[PDB]
Amino acid sequence: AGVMTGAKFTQIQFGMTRQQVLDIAGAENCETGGSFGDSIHCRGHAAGDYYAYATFGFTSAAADAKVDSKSQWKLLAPSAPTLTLAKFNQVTVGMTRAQVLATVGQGSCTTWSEYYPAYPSTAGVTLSLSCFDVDGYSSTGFYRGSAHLWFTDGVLQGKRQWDLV
Amino acid sequence: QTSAVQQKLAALEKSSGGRLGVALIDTADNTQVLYRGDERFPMCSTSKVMAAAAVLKQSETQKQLLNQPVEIKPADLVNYNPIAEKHVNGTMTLAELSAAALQYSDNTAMNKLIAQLGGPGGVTAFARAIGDETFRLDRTEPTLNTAIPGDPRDTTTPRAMAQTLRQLTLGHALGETQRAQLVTWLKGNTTGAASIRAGLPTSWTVGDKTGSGDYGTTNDIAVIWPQGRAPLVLVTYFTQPQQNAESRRDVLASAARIIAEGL
Repeated sequence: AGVMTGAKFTQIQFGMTRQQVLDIAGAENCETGGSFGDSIHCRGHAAGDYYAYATFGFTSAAADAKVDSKSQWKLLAPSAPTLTLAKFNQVTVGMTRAQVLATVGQGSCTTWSEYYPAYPSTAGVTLSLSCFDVDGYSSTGFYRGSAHLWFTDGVLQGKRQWDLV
Repeated sequence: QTSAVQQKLAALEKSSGGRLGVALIDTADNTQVLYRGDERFPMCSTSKVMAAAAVLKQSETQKQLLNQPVEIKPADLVNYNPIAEKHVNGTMTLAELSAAALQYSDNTAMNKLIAQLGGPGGVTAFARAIGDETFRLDRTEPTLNTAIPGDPRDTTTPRAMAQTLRQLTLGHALGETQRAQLVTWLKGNTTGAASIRAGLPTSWTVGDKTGSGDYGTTNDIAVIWPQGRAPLVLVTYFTQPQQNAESRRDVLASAARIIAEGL
């Protein structure tokens, strides 16, 4: 098909230029402007009420700006999801990302959004992870047991779960 | 023929293995063609039209409401929020949240509209205020999309939704400026290319809102401006018996092709 994919999302790197993003994503998949501002938004397969997608944010509107933000929905699948409600309840704010992953399972999560507000400095990096129980991830419809875990500077600031058992 | 529309809608429904609901209002002569027009269907994301309209109605009295900044916090992100996530730890206005709910089906945006209205009951109370006694929004995103057969939560009928969409986009349920705002947003929808729009003449202008949920529920509601005749309103609802059924935007496009032959 050649639409936006998780492989392409992983290939696109923080620091890349707009033209690099377009080349890797496939320009026909992508758009800018409108509600996306100077970000580049690239669509994949149909999912939910709207396509799997990536959104790439840039340090400025300049043609030479760099990727400072990556967000994706239904492009990445967890490698070995093992999240449970019991495991989720052991997570606590103030844990590092490594501590969270050791609690919920190293392969339970995907990166929902990752943003460097001072790129190339990593100070203030925000990270949203989506984590899934063994049968929770879906690339096309609703999750069947999932959690949102959000971090600043690698430290958990909050969490929410839906339908974990 | 009129008979062909009914036979072909029934054949489409049968071949799809689901339950199809259609309502087409022709405002030239106040006619309305129905298929399961009085059966309830899960609205899923099409309910965002009524939430945005209810906030528009509020802005007729609170005249600066659409410019109110609303904080977007990580805790507000749900499962799907492509515009809100761009503004997390910042603000969006209620106008931006309305547009995001309508044009991208952003679920955080929808929940901010619902919260502004005092809960799902605020959306439903607005429906009652404009004479819709059928519509009911009972839950927030994402659970309003569970689409359980026989569950009346978050349902309406094709007849009721076509009438209400007509009043909102072509009639006087809203002030003239608010009606223009709503129609502008709907004409800018980005989610509908494979649904009703894919079954209509390309020269016709369409404003629509899709919906999707469990039970392979696949919906679209549209206001349509053909060249050379009065506008139309078309509702296409589709849902299936298995909770994990795949969405079928192609069934809505087919329903649009079929019912347009009766014009």
